[PDB]
Amino acid sequence: AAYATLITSDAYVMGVEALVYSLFKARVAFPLVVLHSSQVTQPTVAKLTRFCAPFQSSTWRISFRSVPDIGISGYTKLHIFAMDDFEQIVYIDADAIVLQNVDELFDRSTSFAAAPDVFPPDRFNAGVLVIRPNKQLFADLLAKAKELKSYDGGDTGFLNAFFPKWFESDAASRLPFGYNAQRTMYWLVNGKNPGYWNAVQPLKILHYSSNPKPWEDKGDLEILWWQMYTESRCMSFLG
Amino acid sequence: AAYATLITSDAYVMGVEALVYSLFKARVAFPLVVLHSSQVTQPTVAKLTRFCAPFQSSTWRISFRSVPDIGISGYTKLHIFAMDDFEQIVYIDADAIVLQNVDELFDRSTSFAAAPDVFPPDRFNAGVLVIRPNKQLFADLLAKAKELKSYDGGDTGFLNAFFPKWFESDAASRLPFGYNAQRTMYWLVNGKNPGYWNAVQPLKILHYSSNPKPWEDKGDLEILWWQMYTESRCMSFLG
Ligand SMILES: O=c1ccn([C@@H]2O[C@H](COP(=O)(O)OP(=O)(O)O)[C@@H](O)[C@H]2O)c(=O)[nH]1
Ligand SMILES: O=c1ccn([C@@H]2O[C@H](COP(=O)(O)OP(=O)(O)O)[C@@H](O)[C@H]2O)c(=O)[nH]1
Ligand SMILES: [Mn+2]
Ligand SMILES: [Mn+2]
Repeated sequence: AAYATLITSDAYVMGVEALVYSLFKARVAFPLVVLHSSQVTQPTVAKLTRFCAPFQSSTWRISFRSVPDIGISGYTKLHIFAMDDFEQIVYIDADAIVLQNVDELFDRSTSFAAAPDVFPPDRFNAGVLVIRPNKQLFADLLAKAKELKSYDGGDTGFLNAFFPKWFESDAASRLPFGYNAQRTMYWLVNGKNPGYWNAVQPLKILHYSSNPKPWEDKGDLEILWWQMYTESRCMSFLG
Repeated sequence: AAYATLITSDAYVMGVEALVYSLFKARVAFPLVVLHSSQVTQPTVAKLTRFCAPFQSSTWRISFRSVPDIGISGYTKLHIFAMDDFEQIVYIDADAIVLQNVDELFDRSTSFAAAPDVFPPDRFNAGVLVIRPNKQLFADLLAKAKELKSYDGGDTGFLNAFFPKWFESDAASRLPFGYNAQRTMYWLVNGKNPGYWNAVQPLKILHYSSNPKPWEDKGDLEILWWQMYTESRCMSFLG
């Protein structure tokens, strides 16, 4: 079993670094695979590898894997379904950070789990996925990628069209929102109804969905991201 | 089995009237019980009864029931759990309208079903409830009403505290969002991402949550409510 993340542009390297360090800080008991697509330049890969080196130990491995871009690079994330050298993958977007150990996600008996999106709340968000790789399912995703329209023009819309009965699936396949707590809800509710956000307990993964990404541009959640990132740079370079 | 709605203030009488007529227009095959609490004046009850009279027939009955207010009248809705002269109740807020026949809701084998709220999407909204009445459960709701805090200060917060594992429950107990399509999502997404709202298919019950209520004060959904209400007044008085 492994955690996996994805980088398809040099500009997201700071997101990966914050995520890597948040997993290190949470003492996760499974290795991490960083997928990087063709558009990520080799110097950025080398920089990322150097940043991760001080977090490597005999008890935690961070590995790197080249993957081809999957165009609509908008579908490159589908590569997690082909990683069948692993029985189970916990995939996390590079614009998320882990606040608490989430190793229990590997205890879910399902081939596919995701957390609900906020709009609408009976569809799922594709930023956190717990999957069991299967190369035949991967092939059919690739094939259907040229047929199924996506209501958000991205991988979330496409995956919901491919798994339209996710909402009806068992509890193992539907992650609580605390495993993919999207800052878009915080932005909307914090000023008037902050109690809606405080209801999300435990809050284990923060997802910095929508734009700009925190490294691209001072809300409370963005302060938290920079706290994680700057500590990561401090510990990687000085620790 | 029956549909049920609730009025706890004279000012919501226009909401009840739009809802009653939307159920009539959808040709629902089960009767409707209108709960009215003590604060609703007798003349308003009489007006409502006269408005409903032309929709009464040998094949559809609208009945009225006095219920005592349940204070925190904020918990008066809990009275649906005591209606054990019915095996099953589909409860709908008076600020909703039915756009399509929803008689299939009575085919769900569960004691309690609700649709997800938008914030957060792993809690439920209490505006549409499919329940099997049970006077012992009612007693425990009343008892716990003096103990469990509500994260929104209302019945939705309280019922989520009472049923905190709703998200983990079976598909029968978790209604698709189309059975409680809250206009708050439309307000937020229509301008920028209208495709999120169009994903809600079928859209069977529109819930005019938040304020002001349409009869209290010209968005697209509010135009739709007034279309339903004004046709209802036309057919009740002229049809
Ligand atoms: O320019 C990009 C866009 C996407 N990604 C990767 O694809 C994931 C999904 O994209 P994104 O998080 O920006 O979408 P959102 O969550 O805002 O819908 C990102 O987290 C990254 O892992 C990336 O590396 N560079
Ligand atoms: O002043 C009121 C408040 C509530 N209600 C009844 O209680 C339900 C729930 O209240 P409301 O719909 O206003 O709450 P919201 O959906 O906006 O959270 C209403 O639909 C009515 O059935 C009412 O009759 N008068
Ligand atoms: Mn993301
Ligand atoms: Mn309501």
